Amino acid sequence: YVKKPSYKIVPHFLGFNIPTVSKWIPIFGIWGAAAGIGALFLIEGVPRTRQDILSKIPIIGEHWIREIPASDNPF
Amino acid sequence: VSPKTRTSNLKNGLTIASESNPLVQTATVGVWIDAGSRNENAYNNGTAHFFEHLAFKGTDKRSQHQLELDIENMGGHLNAYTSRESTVYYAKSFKDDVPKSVEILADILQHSKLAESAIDREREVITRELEEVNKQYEEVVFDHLHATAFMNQPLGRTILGPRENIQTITNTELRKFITENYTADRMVLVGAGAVDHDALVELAEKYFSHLPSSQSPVPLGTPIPNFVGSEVRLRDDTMPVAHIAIAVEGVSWTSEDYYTALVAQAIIGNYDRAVGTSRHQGSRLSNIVSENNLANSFQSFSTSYSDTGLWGIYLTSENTTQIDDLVHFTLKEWNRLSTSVSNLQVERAKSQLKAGLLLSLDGTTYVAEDIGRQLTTLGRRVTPAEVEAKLEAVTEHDVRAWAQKTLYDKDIALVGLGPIEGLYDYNRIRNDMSMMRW
Amino acid sequence: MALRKKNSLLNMANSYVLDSPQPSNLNYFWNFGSLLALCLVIQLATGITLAMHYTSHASLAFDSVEHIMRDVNFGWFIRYAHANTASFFFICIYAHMGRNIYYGSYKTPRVLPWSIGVIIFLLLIITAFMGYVLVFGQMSLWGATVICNLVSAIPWLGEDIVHFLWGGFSVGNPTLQRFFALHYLMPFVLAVFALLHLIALHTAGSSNPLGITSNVDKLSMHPYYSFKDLITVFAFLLMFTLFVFFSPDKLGHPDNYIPANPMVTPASIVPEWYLLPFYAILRAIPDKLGGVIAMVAAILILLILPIVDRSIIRGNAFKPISKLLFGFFICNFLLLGVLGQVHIEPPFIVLGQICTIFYFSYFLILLPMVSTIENIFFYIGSL
Amino acid sequence: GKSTYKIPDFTPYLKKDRNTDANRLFSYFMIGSFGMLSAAGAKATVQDFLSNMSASADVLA
Amino acid sequence: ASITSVVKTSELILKSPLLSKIVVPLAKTYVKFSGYRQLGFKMNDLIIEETPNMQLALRRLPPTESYDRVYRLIRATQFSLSHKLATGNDITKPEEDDHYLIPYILDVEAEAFEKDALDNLEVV
Amino acid sequence: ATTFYNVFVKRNSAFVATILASAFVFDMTFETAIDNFWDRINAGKQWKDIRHKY
Ligand code: HEM
Ligand code: HEM
Ligand SMILES: CCCCCCCCCCCCO[C@@H]1O[C@H](CO)[C@@H](O[C@H]2O[C@H](CO)[C@@H](O)[C@H](O)[C@H]2O)[C@H](O)[C@H]1O
Ligand SMILES: CCCCCCCCCCCCO[C@@H]1O[C@H](CO)[C@@H](O[C@H]2O[C@H](CO)[C@@H](O)[C@H](O)[C@H]2O)[C@H](O)[C@H]1O
Repeated sequence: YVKKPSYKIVPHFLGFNIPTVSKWIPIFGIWGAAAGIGALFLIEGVPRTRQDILSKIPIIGEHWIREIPASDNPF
Repeated sequence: VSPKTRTSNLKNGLTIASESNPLVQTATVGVWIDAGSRNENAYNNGTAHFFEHLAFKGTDKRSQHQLELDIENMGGHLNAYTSRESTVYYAKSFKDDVPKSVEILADILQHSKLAESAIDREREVITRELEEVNKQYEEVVFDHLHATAFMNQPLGRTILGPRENIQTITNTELRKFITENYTADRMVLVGAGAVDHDALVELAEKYFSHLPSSQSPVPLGTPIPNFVGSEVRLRDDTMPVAHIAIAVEGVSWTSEDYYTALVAQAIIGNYDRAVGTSRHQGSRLSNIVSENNLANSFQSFSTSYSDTGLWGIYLTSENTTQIDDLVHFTLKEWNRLSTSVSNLQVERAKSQLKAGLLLSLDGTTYVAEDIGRQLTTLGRRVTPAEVEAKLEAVTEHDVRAWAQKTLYDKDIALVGLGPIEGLYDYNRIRNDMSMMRW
Repeated sequence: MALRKKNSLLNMANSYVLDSPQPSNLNYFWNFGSLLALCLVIQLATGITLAMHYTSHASLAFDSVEHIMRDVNFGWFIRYAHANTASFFFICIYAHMGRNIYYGSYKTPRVLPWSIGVIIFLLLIITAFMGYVLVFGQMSLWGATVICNLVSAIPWLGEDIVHFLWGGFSVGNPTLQRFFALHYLMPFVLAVFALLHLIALHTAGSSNPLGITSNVDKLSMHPYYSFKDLITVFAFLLMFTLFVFFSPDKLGHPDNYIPANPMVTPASIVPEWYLLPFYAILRAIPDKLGGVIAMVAAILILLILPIVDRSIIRGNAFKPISKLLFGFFICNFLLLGVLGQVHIEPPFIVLGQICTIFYFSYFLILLPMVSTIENIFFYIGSL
Repeated sequence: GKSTYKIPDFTPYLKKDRNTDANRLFSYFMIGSFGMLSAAGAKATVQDFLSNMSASADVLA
Repeated sequence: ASITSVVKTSELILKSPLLSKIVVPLAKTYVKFSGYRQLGFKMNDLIIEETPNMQLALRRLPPTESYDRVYRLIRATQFSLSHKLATGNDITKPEEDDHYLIPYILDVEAEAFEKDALDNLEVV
Repeated sequence: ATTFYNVFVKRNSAFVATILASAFVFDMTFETAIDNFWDRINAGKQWKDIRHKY
């Protein structure tokens, strides 16, 4: 015979609990990747982005190493 | 621990299945048949339902009046129903009136007159039934739901059949239907309550031994449905209550996801404003709906057939300016079966179901219906121990995986009846089947 | 049905200026909203007129402002009205914000008008800063230089962003021309946000000085608050008149009458008076990036008042300890202002740091503590 | 013409493989391509347009 | 803060003899300087009401308490706009400063908080 | 197809990430392709074609 139902209250805050939030952790990860890719894409034209980030990527990075010949540059 | 369901066969292949209860004084015996409207084609659609009327219209021995008297004298009653995949004919009686009832059932099934005069008489009665179902809104909604979900397929047909067929059904096609379909290998004689199994097997050998066997005996509960995402709108501004059903393709009786679908259905659950406890239920949808007065009721369902099913929800509402909110919040709760459910909801639903599946069987007719349904869909009665084990095997991962393949971003079949101006078009409803934030 | 209610356009005006149901007990601190609308209308009228005579090119800008003063009919008035109304705009906005903080206007259900309000305040700062550069006097140039160099603190990209803002390697013609275009635009953006915060307010209505509901006792906006607003309009116009006609340069810096000279640096480069408290906060933190963060946080921290105020009662009218704390907070804000324009010398360096700590500790420590204790005193004290 | 359970004819439009993942995936490939060109077009537009604010040729000279 | 919080913390203080000995006199002075009684208010008339919980508590007031609260709010509003204080019988005497609303809001909140807890139960 | 759907399409976070990554690739490859095509149809005409004389 069972006298009482068997349960606990899990910690919660603002209607979030750890079981639920843990299911969304990977989704935040992907959104963060999406935001990272998008941000980097937006500033791909910025020279510093090319100099510091994009030109350092292996294989692909030579796409961003481009020199104007000194003969063709007024400045 | 309930008594064991005993099962025997005859030579023709008729199954006898019984569950005795020495605490009751009544018994329900009857014949469950693995046959229904789905076995008709387009030309004889309505035959199975037509037969159910004629079964009680007189046999080769007893006339219509004699039949009436014989049952009256027994003291209990007889009942029948035809569905898409199943026909049932049963008799509730006293303990010692069971041999009479088996004999009457055997008579009306095997030896019915189907006299042209009676065909012609019922042809009007059934024609009048076409114009009076119109009132049973839940049935109107579910019949349109099957018609659209399984558009132009046998499961999509109604049980009554078209008006045209009712006028052209002959005794020939009635006889042909019951000769092809009501065979011994598709039939189960079921007894529940104050029945002895060995007594029932003897009565089966006496009355149902000269039943035809089919040429190719497949196992009981043997069947391709192609679900159509679609909508039927039956707007009627004069009705005060809107009735809405939304469903996706669900699971068959023998699916491996059968229990996962039941658990998911229990997470959403039911609600009825007229019941006192419903404002305190644990279900999230129940809380949203009750707090905001969005609906008078909702009922989640998971209907199974041999080779498909429909899983969804039926809603009723007087709140005609917030139908959009009601539908929006319902589908956002479905989204959470894919994105958010954890062990918290899953374990709660399993608790509720472990009892629910046993609670349902609270009378001899319910027990008989359970034995008959299980024997004609699965080929066996599944013991409560096995059912408890299959429920326990459902994890939160199973629910999420099932919802992601069955609900998430899937087409729905949608039926709306009544003041449904506020129900948005198909796209806006179907766009709620996914969440852009996930 | 009356036309003012039936016609959808008229009914929008009606809902805000005529039938709008107001509490019957708003005091004179509820008049700063209409004074702010007045300042905005004066700035639009005078600003668009100055734009008809001003030239944004760095070779002509300072002289176009002298041409306005000397040759354009009533140009002196339009120029001084525009320059002084910029200061009055900030006096009214500080009064309106102080009203909101004292009376708990930021509490539910008015979080949204308050939060959009914080953005209005940021847009006003940007608008006023860009307009001050347009004169292209010494303070214009050197203030633009030092304020725009704070962006250099943004890690990695900060220097690049500054050159991008300037359109070159220092503040010059490109910067002046873009500041003119943006200074013209920003007041229209500010007017849209001002309208948004009013629409957001309209769901709860105005709060009132007692902090209770006014749903029990409403008065139409017109004629009662229309006529009560006229009193403060004329009081404002009297102050306006005394500055614009009798002391037009009291609120300004003489160095802005010297043409911008990138070589000579002025003795002291200070922002206009209304930005001084934020400048003092920035000086308090020794780190460049630290200082910029603190300075921005000093404004954005207003967004947390709805959370850190733990009171079960709205506003300070009945809370003696909260009233004392509010008094100290306001006076500290004025002292920070003064410290923003002193020289970086002892003992003002340390004093500026203490005042900065007090500024932040109001939001983070004192208001949450005091509001907690007062809740308990109301309960125990009235048992 | 009278029964509402007889669904009107949709055979001219219905796809046989309507419930398949391949069917959905194709439509999302179209939506995705459109989203991709809109992202690439927005990026190009924003970058070229905002570059007006960087030092002009006469300033760099 | 919730009324529940305020009431529980106050009860902790009132239990401790030391704490009550030092807090109760301060709270009484605070209330006197607060001066809401001089506008004929009771303490509970000041509690923020624009909240689902508080709107529900106010709907559960007995009609008499509700009609009297409406009058005190209107009367206080008229003192506020006139820049006057209550005199005579309009001043709330300490014995009239009853916590008429506290029991209703504590019941509303009890259910609200139990619902939050039970929404987070984990079958063991 | 199911696999592809499940990985790249089902979650909108994954779908948007895939769209943005593809936009990045498209942008870089399209630039290079147009540059080469432009140079072929205008061969001998551009400064880069005559630069070597000077
Ligand atoms: C919120 C609104 C505004 C504020 C706070 C504001 C503020 C300022 C400030 C502080 C100055 C420096 C004044 C000086 O010392 O000489 C200024 C100058 C100027 N403003 Fe505005 N302004 C506003 C709206 C406008 C608008 C809408 C225009 C329309 C173009 C405009 C056009 C100008 C012009 C042309 C100048 C330079 C001439 C001068 O200094 O007087 N302003 N503004
Ligand atoms: C252009 C600047 C602004 C204008 C023209 C403006 C105008 C107004 C007006 C007309 C009202 C209603 C009447 C009143 O209470 O005074 C009001 C209310 C309010 N404003 Fe502003 N405002 C401005 C800036 C701000 C700022 C910077 C904030 C906040 C930081 C703010 C927050 C609010 C709040 C919370 C209210 C509601 C106060 C209440 O009635 O209790 N506003 N505003
Ligand atoms: C202050 C500047 C004066 C111009 C007014 C501002 C222009 C923008 C206002 C329109 C934004 C919509 O604003 C919205 O309008 C409708 C009707 O007009 C108001 O509706 C309100 O008034 C009408 C009758 O007057 C009632 O039917 C309604 O019950 C009530 O809520 C809303 O309370 C207001 O939030
Ligand atoms: C929120 C968005 C994030 C910030 C936005 C970034 C603003 C500025 C980014 C880069 C702007 C300049 O970035 C630069 O853009 C121009 C195109 O416009 C490119 O220039 C390229 O195309 C142009 C014409 O299209 C040619 O004249 C040039 O010879 C060639 O190199 C540079 O390769 C890139 O370095």
